Amino acid sequence: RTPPSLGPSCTTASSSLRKD
Amino acid sequence: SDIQMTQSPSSLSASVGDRVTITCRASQSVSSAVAWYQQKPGKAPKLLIYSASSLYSGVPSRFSGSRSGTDFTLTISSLQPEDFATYYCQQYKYVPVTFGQGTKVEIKRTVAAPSVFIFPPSDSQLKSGTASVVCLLNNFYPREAKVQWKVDNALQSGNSQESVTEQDSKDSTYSLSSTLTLSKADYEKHKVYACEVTHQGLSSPVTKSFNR
Amino acid sequence: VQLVESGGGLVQPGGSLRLSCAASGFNVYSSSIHWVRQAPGKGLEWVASISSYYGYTYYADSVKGRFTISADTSKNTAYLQMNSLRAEDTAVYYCARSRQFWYSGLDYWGQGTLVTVSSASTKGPSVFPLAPSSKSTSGGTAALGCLVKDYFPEPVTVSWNSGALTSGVHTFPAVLQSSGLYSLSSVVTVPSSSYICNVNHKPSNTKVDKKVE
Amino acid sequence: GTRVFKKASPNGKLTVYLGKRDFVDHIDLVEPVDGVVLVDPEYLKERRVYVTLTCAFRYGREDLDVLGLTFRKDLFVANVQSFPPAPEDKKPLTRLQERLIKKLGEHAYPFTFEIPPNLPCSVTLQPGPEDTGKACGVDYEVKAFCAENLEEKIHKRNSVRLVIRKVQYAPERPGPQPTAETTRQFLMSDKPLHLEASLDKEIYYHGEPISVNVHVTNNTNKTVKKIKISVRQYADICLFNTAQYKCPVAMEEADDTVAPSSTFCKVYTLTPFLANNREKRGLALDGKLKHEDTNLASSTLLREGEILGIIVSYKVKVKLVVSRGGLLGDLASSDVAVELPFTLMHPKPKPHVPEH
Repeated sequence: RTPPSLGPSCTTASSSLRKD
Repeated sequence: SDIQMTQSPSSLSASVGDRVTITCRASQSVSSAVAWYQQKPGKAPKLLIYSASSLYSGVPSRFSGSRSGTDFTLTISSLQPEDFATYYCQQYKYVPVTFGQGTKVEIKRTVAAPSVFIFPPSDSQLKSGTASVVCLLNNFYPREAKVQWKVDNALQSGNSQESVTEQDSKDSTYSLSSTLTLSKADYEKHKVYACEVTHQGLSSPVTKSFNR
Repeated sequence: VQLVESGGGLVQPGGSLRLSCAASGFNVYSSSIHWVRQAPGKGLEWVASISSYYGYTYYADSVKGRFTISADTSKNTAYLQMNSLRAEDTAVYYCARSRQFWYSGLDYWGQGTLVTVSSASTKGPSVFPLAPSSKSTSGGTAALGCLVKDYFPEPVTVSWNSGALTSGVHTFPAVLQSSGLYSLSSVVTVPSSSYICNVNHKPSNTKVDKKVE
Repeated sequence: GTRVFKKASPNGKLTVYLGKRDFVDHIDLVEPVDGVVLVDPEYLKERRVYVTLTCAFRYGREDLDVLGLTFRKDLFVANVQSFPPAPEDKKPLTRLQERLIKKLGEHAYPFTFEIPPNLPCSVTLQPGPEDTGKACGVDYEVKAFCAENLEEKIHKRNSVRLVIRKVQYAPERPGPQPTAETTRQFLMSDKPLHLEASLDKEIYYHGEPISVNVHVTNNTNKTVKKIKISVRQYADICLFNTAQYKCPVAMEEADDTVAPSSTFCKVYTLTPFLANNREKRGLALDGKLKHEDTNLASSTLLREGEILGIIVSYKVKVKLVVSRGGLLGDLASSDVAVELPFTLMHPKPKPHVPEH
């Protein structure tokens, strides 16, 4: 069917990487 | 709480053409929202690098910086005469934007010794009720330089000010004015006031005195 | 392409003062303005910000109930009402653009406005010279000097021999004293032949040109 | 180019990394969204992990009084299978995905999601202070989940979703300078009223003054009492049924009259900005990730070719309010108006703000 939603999950975070 | 930004080289001295860097840590993840500013005193600040790596426009390419988690570094490859000032790290992730306490770059030179003078207090100054006598360290390559005010083999009791100035442009050397200020009634009872210097260039302590 | 700062000055504590920041060179709507407070012998401290585009203002916690920040986007300036001023609250105050969209650091600033707050009258400086002596000469040259004592508002510029000597002139930073007044030494080196120092206290209009011997 | 964005499922069984959050739609080439999902094998079950990319439409329903309620009806979805590599979808990962396996090993499987053109950009409608729920408009999201198969259930803990915004920017070269002339001669006097308007440039960045040069050539008996200047956001909304609207976002009513039979030339400058438009619940904003204060909606750039979604655009209107009476009384409108279209968007940043 067609779905509902509520208010604001998880926190979005950042990691690093290889400097290639 | 608030975010603490600390630049770990409180002071630094170096030479033209070095890869020198400044480091600055944040209290918690500032997520690479950090700027770096330069500022020669009196004149206004100028912006160098934003978001820790993006160099601002009109800014020389020898500048850059680096994020390693909480620790932010400012890199400068082959420095020039233009690049001599105090340097500031800002965060702007959280609303209370903060600044480092201030990394001042010195200039490395031959360790020139401070030519230490002294001055008996003015006749017009003693006409007010208090007296001041200026010891004038002059033109020295050790910024770290100390002055021990003494009067009759006994030191100062916090009754003395100090005032270092900026390093000159082409002369490249410092200067200092430590001023011992005491009342007229306290100036004429003690016998011999004297100024003793422990700069790096001169080895033995250098003392100069006056009794008029 | 410039910000200019006005309205700084000396106010009795508890009082208030209102600073203007005349912008130009950009669009107040796509920029957003800040006030950074920087003590003389201390670091940098942001106090207030205003996005006219989004309309919000933000304050540094230590000035919530006493500082107001505003913007008259018609005349393209912005104002900082500083009410109920304390002793911590004295510094030089800078204006500063940012991008009112995607904050990329405080790019353009203006030279500042001095804000002084203490419970001390405005005091004209006492000027005393530092006469050359036998312990003022070393290596051919000598050390003439001036001592500026007990003046309360914003420090002073000193020109030697009416602005003649531009080399070996050493005008120090000023010193704050226990009495709560400013004091400042400024000296010059000249050769042992034969120099009058001239200080003009702006926020008192007191003229002084002493002579060293 | 050394910072990635991760988001893990609450139970940690699914962590999703991404290179960027905003994925630029040059009308020709749409940047692709590429990333890996790191399956903690400790917390693994033998149920395929898929990753899906949804372009949808968050609306709050009008009859249902309940607050915070949003319905998401999707428009474009893509289902990339990345549970085994066993199917024949052998695809050359990017230099982003190459570095990420180097970081996390062959427990981070890649998805290479491709965004077509002729599909809308991420655009949020401004919520009233009434509304407290998710942001309504068009928004893209990628969610990664676990289930035995696609027609199966999806537990909220066995899933994690992150919302990305597809953006656009002001092109390199500008369009022509916009200019228009609309000219009504009236019934009683044959000599005409001729309205001329121009704008200093076709491309303004957000928060920039638009200056409108107006040239009036009145040759009528009629007296132009007022001049109305409106910068006015046009919004085309395509869904199961189509609904448009023209809202204003920065205007001024100037009481410059123009006499009968007089030339008039004056330039009027006006900036749009969201502050004076907060009340306009439902006005078109740019895309919001969660809740931030997005600016006024950027124009939506179109190619040569009922195009889907929500299409913002701008035109500055110039109405002249004309004296009535004399013959038809107050029965026939006499106004003369002119609309100058222009594109209002952002510059290409060669892009988040102090948050807390």
